[PDB]
Amino acid sequence: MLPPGIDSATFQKALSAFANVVGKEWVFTSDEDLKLYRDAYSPYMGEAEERLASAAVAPDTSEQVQEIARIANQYSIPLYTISTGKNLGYGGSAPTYSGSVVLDLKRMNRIIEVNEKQAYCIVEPGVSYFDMYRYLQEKKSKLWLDVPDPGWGSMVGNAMDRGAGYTAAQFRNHFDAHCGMEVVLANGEVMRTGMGAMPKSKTWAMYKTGFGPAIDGIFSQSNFGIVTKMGFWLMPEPEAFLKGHIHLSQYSDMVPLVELMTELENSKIFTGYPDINSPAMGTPSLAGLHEFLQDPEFMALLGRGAKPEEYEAYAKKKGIPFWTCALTFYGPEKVIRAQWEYAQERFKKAFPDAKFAEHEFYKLPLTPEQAEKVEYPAQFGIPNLRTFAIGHAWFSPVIPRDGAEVLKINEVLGTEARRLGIPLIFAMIVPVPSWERSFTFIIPLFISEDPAQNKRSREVFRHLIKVAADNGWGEYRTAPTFQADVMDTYSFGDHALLRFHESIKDAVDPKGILSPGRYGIWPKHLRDKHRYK
Amino acid sequence: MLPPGIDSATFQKALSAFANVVGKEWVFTSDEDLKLYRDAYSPYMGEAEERLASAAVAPDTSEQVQEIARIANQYSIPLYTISTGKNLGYGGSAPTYSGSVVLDLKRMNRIIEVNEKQAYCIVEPGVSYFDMYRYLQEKKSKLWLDVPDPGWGSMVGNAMDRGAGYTAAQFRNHFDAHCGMEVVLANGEVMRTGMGAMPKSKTWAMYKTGFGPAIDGIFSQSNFGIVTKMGFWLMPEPEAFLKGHIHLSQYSDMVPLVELMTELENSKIFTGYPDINSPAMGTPSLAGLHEFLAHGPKEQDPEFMALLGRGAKPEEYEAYAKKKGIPFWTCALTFYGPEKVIRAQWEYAQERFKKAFPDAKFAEHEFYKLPLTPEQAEKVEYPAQFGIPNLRTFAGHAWFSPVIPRDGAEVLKINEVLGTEARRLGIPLIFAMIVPVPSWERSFTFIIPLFISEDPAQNKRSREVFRHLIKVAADNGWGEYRTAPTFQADVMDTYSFGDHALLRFHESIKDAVDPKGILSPGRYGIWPKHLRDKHRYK
Ligand SMILES: Cc1cc2nc3c(=O)[nH]c(=O)nc-3n(C[C@H](O)[C@H](O)[C@H](O)COP(=O)(O)OP(=O)(O)OC[C@H]3O[C@@H](n4cnc5c(N)ncnc54)[C@H](O)[C@@H]3O)c2cc1C
Ligand SMILES: Cc1cc2nc3c(=O)[nH]c(=O)nc-3n(C[C@H](O)[C@H](O)[C@H](O)COP(=O)(O)OP(=O)(O)OC[C@H]3O[C@@H](n4cnc5c(N)ncnc54)[C@H](O)[C@@H]3O)c2cc1C
Repeated sequence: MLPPGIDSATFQKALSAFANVVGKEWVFTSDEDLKLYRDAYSPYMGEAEERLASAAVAPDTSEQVQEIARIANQYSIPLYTISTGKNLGYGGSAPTYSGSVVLDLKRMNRIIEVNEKQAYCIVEPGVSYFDMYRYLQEKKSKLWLDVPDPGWGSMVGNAMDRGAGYTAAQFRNHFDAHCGMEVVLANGEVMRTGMGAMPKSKTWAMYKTGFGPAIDGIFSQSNFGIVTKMGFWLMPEPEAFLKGHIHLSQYSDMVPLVELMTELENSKIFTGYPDINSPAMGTPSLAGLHEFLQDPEFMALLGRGAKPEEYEAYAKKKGIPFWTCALTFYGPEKVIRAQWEYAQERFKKAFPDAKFAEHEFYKLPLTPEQAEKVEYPAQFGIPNLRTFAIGHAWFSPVIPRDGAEVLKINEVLGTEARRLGIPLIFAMIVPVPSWERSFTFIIPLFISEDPAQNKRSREVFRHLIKVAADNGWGEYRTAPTFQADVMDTYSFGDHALLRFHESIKDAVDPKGILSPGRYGIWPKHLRDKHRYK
Repeated sequence: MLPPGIDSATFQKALSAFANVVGKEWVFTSDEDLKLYRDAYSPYMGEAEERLASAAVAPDTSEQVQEIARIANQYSIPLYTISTGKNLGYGGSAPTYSGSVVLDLKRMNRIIEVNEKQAYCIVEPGVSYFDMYRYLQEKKSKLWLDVPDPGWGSMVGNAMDRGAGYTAAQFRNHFDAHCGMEVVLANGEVMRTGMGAMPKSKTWAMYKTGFGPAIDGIFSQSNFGIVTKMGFWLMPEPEAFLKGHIHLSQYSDMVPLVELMTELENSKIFTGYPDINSPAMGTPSLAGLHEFLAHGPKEQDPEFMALLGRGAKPEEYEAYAKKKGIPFWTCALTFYGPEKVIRAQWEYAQERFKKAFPDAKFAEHEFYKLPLTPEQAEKVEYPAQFGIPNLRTFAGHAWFSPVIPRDGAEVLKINEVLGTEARRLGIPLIFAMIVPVPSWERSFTFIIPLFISEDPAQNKRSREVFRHLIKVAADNGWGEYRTAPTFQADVMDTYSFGDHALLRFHESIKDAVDPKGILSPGRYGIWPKHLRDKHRYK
């Protein structure tokens, strides 16, 4: 394959110049080698519009990255930067623009700094969560990671997509926990953000913004730069871990549950991941047994797509809670037991029929073997593959911390989803509180062996996106298939936001070589052809 | 006055067009009117380089701001946007480029939204901390502000300068607590950031980044747009407040104090402002400020005054301090939460400090069940710790506030290095030591005050000296995070990695978002293309 508008002779010269920088054994051109850069969960799998690489280049150093950018810029070669390329559900290892050369940074896997007393690290993009966890545990570090689940991927690459994990509130937002970056620009120049812009700065990983415009955010969900280094704020290993279960009896309890849980979260009574499920509706939380392990009354309810309210009588008869809220607490035993006691007192005052249980308690540190037995190792910053040890994408619109909105998005998107026949499984989609102050409402897409089905799945998802936007519910992260679809919903001021990103794109990357099309941002030379329809 | 390179007729056409938008009574041109737009604390006070304004326009609405921008862009009129203009120590109400038309947003004082249950607001730039606190207190709100001290100024204006306050760690960084913005660009278009870019978005003040590049940061310490609206995350009023004192006997205790305090902070044992001071050296503290305010001055020990008089070094106060039995260091930890929670947190902090410092002493300094009555609020040690904007410390200046790591060895190295360059020059350093200020988690600010004089010659000396201190700090990897227009180009010059890649990057964005270069020319050392060579730093 060739990059569109790039003749074969120009491409071959570009590739020879890359090989001269990184070595011929680190420039990949074969159909066999490039199959490994296909999106394993492509919603366009096997179709004309499938996103494919023209080639891949795997540099060893930031200096080589600079030289590859220089060469790409000169020859106008489109470059798609990945860190470890494990972005399954959101585009995998494939480019946003078919024909782009993948710049694969997986060899730049150096741990630049770990500071135990100040609880930070600085990492290259190739440092995986597994690499960093092994490094910290072998050093008997008292620092935790915040890891996705499962724990494949890169601290950098995950942060560049604004990914998430499951430890304390201040670390669950990976990009928000970063401090300082190094960026290579389209012209090959290298730039440090924040305090790192001062040579010999002592504070690159300690003070986020630096001096003047705070620019780090423009590189995330973006195509304005190649990130070569990133600092992260790390969570000290707490003294102890307490998970408490709150059980509520009524469907209608959701509205005051959301209000009270959000107040306690905002009051920092707990900093762990709040997990809400419905035992009555059989929805799962982080209980691992679910996949690992059938009342006729329940099965009939589930068969006829019963609404949530229809489970309340059944739940009440079986003595099953309608809602469980699991609160996680990190800190000294006496402290987290007092936080949990306060949480119970507030819930008992609001819900006189509320029941409570201590679900987990650990004094830290754990042994490797005790760690293997915790309900959800990601809550301890342990990257792991257990969750699915006994293809897809998702629409994950963000809603407020409001129970009325939890009900409205179910009522609104559940029906449009039923009309157009996406198989929603439970009575209800229960809101996910990944980050403080909002929820995500998670709808899976399943890849079919039939491209005609995949086409209808893409048309249905694009409808669900427009319906959600009409009710003020917007997506926060998506696969290339839907990136321009979602950016079109952010249309305030006649698409002011996209027109703004296009201005910065043209300033920082005038030749438009960096990850064309990423988050709906096309460089000026491709913008006419790739205007959203 | 005319804006430089603009003729009387063009200026008159622009002024007339502004008055057609905001009305004739809200366009100001007289010397007398414009005197209020001078920097009350100008380090150039009365001198030729003093930052002056050529006119001021005070619009009522964001739609009037759009039309003002359109007109200024049409006539290449340089515009300097202020919210309430209370930026004393950092430029006051004055532009970064003399002859700029001040765009004064003080009339845009609407509280767009307050949500008690989700603990947020959306405000216009004219909403002062005093206005907002009054609004919340009359409503008997269970939400707190994070306020500077003194509490004059604008939630938006202070946030746009990346200012700081004194409540819980997650609100003390005012820009970091913001969620969503509305910006008018140089061409007069309006844009909403984050989730507000979706018309009818329900999440503008709930989910910070929105979708695609997270751009809000580029408008802070910048000249890329005019901020017309901002969301803030607000702190729920906690159940209770507890402040504990840790007393340590030795100078050398600083290094492990910083280590242990930083670990407990990063472990969220406490979330309040940790206050470190030296009773022994008499360094300022929230506690010493309350005393000076309550009982006025106190008769100083002449043994203390002998040490202070001869500019004795910190180590020389240790024997004196152990004689009069006064601590060398006091660390005040502030806890917000349920009484049983904060008492347990303080108990845990005491156990940790007792194991690290077997000689440590402890006291509970302050405890309150919230809410406070108006009478208790009057009598707390430091009202800004309760989100109360106040004027107690009003009963001029600029600063060099370099940022250092949470490292005791750096705290000593910055004292030895700058507490001699300053001694070699004539800058008055009062105490034996500048004690680091933990404004935000994971760093310290090292505060050297510049005192503005009636003597212009002494203000020129002060400028030259501070420009030196900025270069010496830079050579030791200590960078300034905020400064007055006098020093903005000087500080931007220190961030020179990659042959000034950061400034050349900002200049590229400047030219894409403001090609005619009308927004706040020179702010944080960012000059538009047409002025860049003439104003190139030296
Ligand atoms: C079952 C399942 C569960 C998942 N759970 C989670 C979860 O808990 N949390 C979560 O966040 N994700 C989750 N994911 C999504 C995904 O697996 C992770 O986000 C993964 O960590 C991302 O891949 P990566 O770290 O290798 O990043 P990469 O794929 O290397 O990077 C992601 C994207 O960012 C850009 N990028 C990467 N590196 C750079 C760079 N150096 N400079 C500029 N741009 C760059 C590129 O466009 C790239 O495609 C899940 C997926 C599946 C299928
Ligand atoms: C004794 C003393 C103590 C102080 N203590 C503190 C303190 O504790 N914490 C603290 O943070 N500061 C402190 N300051 C500094 C200052 O008083 C405050 O930061 C003050 O709140 C800022 O002024 P303001 O809110 O009116 O902002 P403004 O002056 O309105 O805005 C600040 C700057 O931001 C830009 N700007 C403003 N509005 C906009 C807009 N809408 N769009 C684009 N750009 C805009 C302008 O360049 C403006 O000059 C102190 C000063 C003194 C003298």
